[PDB]
Amino acid sequence: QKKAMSSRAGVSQVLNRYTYSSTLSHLRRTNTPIGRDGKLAKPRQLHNTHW
Amino acid sequence: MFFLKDLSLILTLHPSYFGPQMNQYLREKLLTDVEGTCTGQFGYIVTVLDGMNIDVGKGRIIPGSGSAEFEVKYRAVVWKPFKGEVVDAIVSNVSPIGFFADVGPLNVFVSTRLIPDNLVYNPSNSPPAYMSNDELITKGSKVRLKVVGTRTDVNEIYAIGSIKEDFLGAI
Amino acid sequence: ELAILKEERTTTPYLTKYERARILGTRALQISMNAPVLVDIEGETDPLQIAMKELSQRKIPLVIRRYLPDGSYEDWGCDELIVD
Amino acid sequence: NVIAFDGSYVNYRHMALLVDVMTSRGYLMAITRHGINRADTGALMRCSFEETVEILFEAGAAAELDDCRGVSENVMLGQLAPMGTGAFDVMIDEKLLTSLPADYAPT
Amino acid sequence: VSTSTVGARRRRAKQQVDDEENATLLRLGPEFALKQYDHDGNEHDLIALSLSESRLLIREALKARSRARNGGVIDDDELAKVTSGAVANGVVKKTLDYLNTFARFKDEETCTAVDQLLHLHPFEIAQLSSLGCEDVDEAITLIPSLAAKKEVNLQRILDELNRLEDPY
Amino acid sequence: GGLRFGEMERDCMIAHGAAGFLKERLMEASDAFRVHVCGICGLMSVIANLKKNQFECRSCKNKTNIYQLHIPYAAKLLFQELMAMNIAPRLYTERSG
Amino acid sequence: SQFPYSSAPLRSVKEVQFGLLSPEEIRAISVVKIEYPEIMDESRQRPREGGLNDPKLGSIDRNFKCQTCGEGMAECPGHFGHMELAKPVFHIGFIPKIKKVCECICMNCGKLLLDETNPTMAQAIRIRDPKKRFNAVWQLCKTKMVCEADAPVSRGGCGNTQPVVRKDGMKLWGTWKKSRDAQPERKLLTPGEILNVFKHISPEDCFRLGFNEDYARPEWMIITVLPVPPPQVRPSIAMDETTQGQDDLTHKLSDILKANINVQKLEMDGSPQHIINEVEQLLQFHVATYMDNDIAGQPQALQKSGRPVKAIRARLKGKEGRLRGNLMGKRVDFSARTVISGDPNLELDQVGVPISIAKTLSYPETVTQYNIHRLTEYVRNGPNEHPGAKYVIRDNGDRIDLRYHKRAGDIVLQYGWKVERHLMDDDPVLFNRQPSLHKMSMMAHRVKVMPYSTFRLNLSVTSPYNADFDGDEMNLHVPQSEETRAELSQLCAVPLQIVSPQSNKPVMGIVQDTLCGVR
Amino acid sequence: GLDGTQVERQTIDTIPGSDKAFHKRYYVDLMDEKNSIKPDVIEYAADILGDVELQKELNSEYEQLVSDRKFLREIVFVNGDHNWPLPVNLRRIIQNAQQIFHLDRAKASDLTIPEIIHGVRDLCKKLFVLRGENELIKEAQQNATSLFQCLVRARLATRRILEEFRLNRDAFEWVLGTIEAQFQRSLVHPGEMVGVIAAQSIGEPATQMNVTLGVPRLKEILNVAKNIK
RNA sequence: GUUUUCGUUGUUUUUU
Ligand SMILES: [Mg+2]
Ligand SMILES: [Zn+2]
Ligand SMILES: [Zn+2]
Ligand SMILES: [Zn+2]
Repeated sequence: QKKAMSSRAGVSQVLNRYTYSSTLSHLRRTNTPIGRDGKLAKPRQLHNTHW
Repeated sequence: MFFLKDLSLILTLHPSYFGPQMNQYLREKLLTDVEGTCTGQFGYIVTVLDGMNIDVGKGRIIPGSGSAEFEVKYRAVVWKPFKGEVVDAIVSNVSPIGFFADVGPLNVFVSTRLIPDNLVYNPSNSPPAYMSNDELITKGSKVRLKVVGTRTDVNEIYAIGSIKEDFLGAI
Repeated sequence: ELAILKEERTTTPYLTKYERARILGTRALQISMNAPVLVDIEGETDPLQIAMKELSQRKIPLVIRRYLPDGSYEDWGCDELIVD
Repeated sequence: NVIAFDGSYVNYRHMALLVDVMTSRGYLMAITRHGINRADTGALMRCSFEETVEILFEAGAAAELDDCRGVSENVMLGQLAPMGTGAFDVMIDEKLLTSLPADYAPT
Repeated sequence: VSTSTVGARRRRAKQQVDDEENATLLRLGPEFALKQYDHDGNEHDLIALSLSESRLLIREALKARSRARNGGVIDDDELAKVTSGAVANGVVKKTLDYLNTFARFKDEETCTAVDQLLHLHPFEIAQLSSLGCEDVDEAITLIPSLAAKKEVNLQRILDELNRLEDPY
Repeated sequence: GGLRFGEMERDCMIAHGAAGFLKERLMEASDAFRVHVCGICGLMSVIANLKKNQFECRSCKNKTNIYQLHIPYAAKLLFQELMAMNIAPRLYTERSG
Repeated sequence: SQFPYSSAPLRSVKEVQFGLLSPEEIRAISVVKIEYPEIMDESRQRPREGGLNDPKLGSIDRNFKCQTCGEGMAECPGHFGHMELAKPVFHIGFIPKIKKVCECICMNCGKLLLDETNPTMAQAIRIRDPKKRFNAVWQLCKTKMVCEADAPVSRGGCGNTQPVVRKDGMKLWGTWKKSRDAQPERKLLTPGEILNVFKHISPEDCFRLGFNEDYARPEWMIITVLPVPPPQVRPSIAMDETTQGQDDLTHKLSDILKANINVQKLEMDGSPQHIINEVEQLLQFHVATYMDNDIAGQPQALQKSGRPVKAIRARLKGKEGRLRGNLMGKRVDFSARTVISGDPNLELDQVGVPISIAKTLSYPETVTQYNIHRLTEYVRNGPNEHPGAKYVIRDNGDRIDLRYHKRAGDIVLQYGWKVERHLMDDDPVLFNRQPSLHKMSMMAHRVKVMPYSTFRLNLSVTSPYNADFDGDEMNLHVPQSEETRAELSQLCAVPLQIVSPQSNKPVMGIVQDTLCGVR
Repeated sequence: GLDGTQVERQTIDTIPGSDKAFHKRYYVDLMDEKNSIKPDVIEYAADILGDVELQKELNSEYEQLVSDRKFLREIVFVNGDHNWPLPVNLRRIIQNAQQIFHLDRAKASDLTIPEIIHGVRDLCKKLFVLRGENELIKEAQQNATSLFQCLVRARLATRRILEEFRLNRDAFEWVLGTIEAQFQRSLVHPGEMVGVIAAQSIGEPATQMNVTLGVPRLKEILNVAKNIK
């Protein structure tokens, strides 16, 4: 908490039980924590390797 | 000294008060607001010369509850005392702290230290006044005094007299 | 230096839609403030229709101070500024 | 040509006004932050764009004066704008009020 | 409440002593300066009136207003009763009494004659006419503002004014 | 919650000639306070009391040349931080010319 | 109108004059001397008089009145104080300008390296703009190797060589090149020296250095006293419902003032040289954080929790700061936002308004001779249904909470009173969608009070909005004066936005079911 | 000085057309009946046949149209296009007159050519945009009304009047009055926020989307890149 | 007793 700056936010989040899948799929996310520092489409665009 | 001033006023008229003679209504409203009021910038408001021919300009409409501004402009004679005013006056009351001189809307106050040494109080003689060799300061008498005090007091500016210089007193 | 003479007025001899809205709102608000009525009323309980009827025959005691860019202005009586 | 690129149409006069304003001062004026801020009108606009503090430092250092003639001055002071309905001053007059019947006389 | 035709006069730093009114030093304040403009900016001088001329003007204005009110039809009190307000009535009666008790010239003819005669600063001549004097030494004792001009030209003025004085 | 009136809505209203409408949206539907400012210094530096009817500009000793202003409270905030940053934004009810 | 009576005439601001604030005028506005960092006088209400939360500076609650003006939040306009700095400091946005003014005049005689003698400087001073004339003054000062004691014929100059001025840390340092190069005596430019040289500056000099004598001063550019805001500006802000966390401004003011008192203590005590330096720099970056905690290259003042401390500079620049988020954008009343639905049987210039919206939203109709009957019907009808008054406004300003009023229907209307008539059918209302690109996205529709909680619209009017009924939220605004209703009806109506000025074409047409049908 | 709701695409008839076709559409021929006005449509063909005042009037109008042809085809509209947003829908006005006053059949004309010519010359002056008395005021008036006058001439020349739709007294007078009224209603309203109007009218198009066009070229324009990509 | 009293920082996810 002392080093509040330069800290990643969102790696842990409240589990959703709105629906059953709101948990299941919720338990199988992935994230790329690069940030909008430079917008780009490569972090957002689907790639053939994602097949 | 009587001074003629281009006295003016701003009127905020209630929206229901529109009509043909509206401007003339303004007149009386000005007449009921200009008089009976003093200010440091002008002084005692006493009269408005040519009050039947006052120009207000083309009246403007307030964008709102419906009121109207009126820049009522005119010419008036309003009296105002000045410091160093060495003018004959009539005394109104006599007090040990200093005799009162009702000179216009104000009342002249004479300080304890601005009374001549030959002026001594003799309350027994009627009316209460000041007597000396060829000197008689009574009601309705012409006594030359100098207004030396001028301070703005929003409602009336006071005048303080001085009888402590050469050729001052009763003519 | 302020008022452009009525003949010197070089701008439109017609009322403008902005002037339309201003005059209508002002007159209807006035009569809503129990100001004198310059027209007749049949069923126009809301003052806006009364102001509209006033504008129809242009019996409105207002005057438009159309400001010129240089700083001067043109004064146009309602009844002399043509309906538009 | 850019407007015609997609095939859509835009009125001539408005973007003509655009290009003339681009050129009415003899050179090319940009919509860049400093380019618009290089203007020397009431700071109340250029500062409100961005970097407000720097523009205020420049203006106070010059002790500038704002005439409250921009519409932004009107909106952030909450009064009638000098546009359209506010491009004039509609006034209660006297020449037409005289035509009223005498019963309408204010008391 | 009441505005004025004189504007501007914002917060400035170049200050001057001309802020306290003073008659003997010829001070009239920033409001009553040498170069003033009316509502329309017309060039005009400050109005100064002697007490007797002021009395005639106020009397004639009051009688004209009374006759206009009558619309077809001379005392100070009846004229003072023109306006509204008990305090207004009191102050107008008091100022009319001040005018009556301190009008060195009584009727229209002598006040008019001295009006053409007295008319170089208008205010100094106005206060010379207003301040009743008898001879030169009294005038110089009572007026410290006219000490030296290399041409007093005042003995004739006082002689004629005393010739126009009200006898009793 | 109230409807946050976006700036593009302001711009479209301006193009619509909605002066009074937008004004009351910013005057009656939004912040609106009246204050008493000086005519000499042209600041809000006036001890004000309506019931006492006293308005003294401690900055300029001004009492008679004091004017009432019915303007948005956000304008008051703006004037406040302008003062707080040692900047003097002298409001003037007149025209210097 | 609705405000309590005030003899002050109704006027608006016509001009705004900028510039700096003199310390003398700072006291001329300072309603009370502030020297105590400590705010709550005895931790038992009534905060410290003469402190940062001085009640004399203003009142903060409902019942209390500002001791200065005599009124509370109802009329309390906020009042300012002054805190005398123990030592003159720099203004965060003027250090470049400190370098500028130090590149133009003498370090001892305090006057311009030239005068209008040379044609370049004279023509530079003929420029009306202050900043431009002063920067040209710089541009011609750099054409001279030394602070000329004579013509490059003494100009009253000191003659010492102009130091090389550099923004060295928070303050500046001047490399004096005294009698090929002498010992470089770059030193802390103490603000006292700068005050001296500024006072040496003649009014003609400051004028030609681009300044106004009656207004913003290089002397004023040096801070000698700081302003203490009214408590209204940084009030007790609720950290938890009732428990108030002290305002960030209050925190920083306390820090600055405690540092200032430390500086005040630096003299009477034993101060072995560098202690004064450290305490003065401490106070200095505290003051800087008062203007700007975001000093570049510095770890910003930060809360013990870890978050950085804010400044006034932050809340004035950005995307939704003071100007952006409170002045050019701010919330309004008599406004509603709800779902949109299709109403094929509805007219184009009407929106199907829920009874909730048409009821909660209302227009103040003044009681007139023609609407007296219907307005009285509305008042007697009730505040919890339609049509009906929920507040009746007296012509003087008094209001009645009809719902809480046990005699709701017993309000006899006076000609001049105002009745908050509930929004009827055919009421013109501003109509707003986000985003709103074209001016045709603002359209004035007539309220049609009809059930369901959506906005019922025509199909054709949806196409210019380029919106659908997949859950879009739409905005309605109710006029509150006759001027506004007239303006809506004559300059913002649905029929008035049919034609796009863009492609000088209509914005609307027959679509969907109707188009397939007409085919 | 017109608002963006009162102009409409109008085709100036003079600008296109073979000079021979243009002649046999615009020029008259009284002496030779082969290309003359047919006597059926007019009550004054005998007066028309052999007259010179009418011939010289129609001539002056013809060279006026030729001058307009130069003005448009060489200066204003140069290469391929002759349809432009101009005010006052002349076409609908003409059709309205025809259907109000029953301009069908081949009845002879009680209205003479000088009436048309005087009316046109009057109305050319009656167009008011910039008011005032200074010479630059009327110069700007001419500048504003040049295209409209040229188009009206391209539509309302006496020859076309008679050979096609033979406007009668009432028809012609109401046509002139309606043209003047619509033109005077076609003026810009002072006070419009034309800057913001332009801003929206340009931005909204950009809110929908190898040569540099569209948003790229827009941005090169708006940032004022010193050289485009 | 007419009247009558809640807020923010930060965090995540969202909505045509
Ligand atoms: Mg949506
Ligand atoms: Zn002041
Ligand atoms: Zn207060
Ligand atoms: Zn020196």
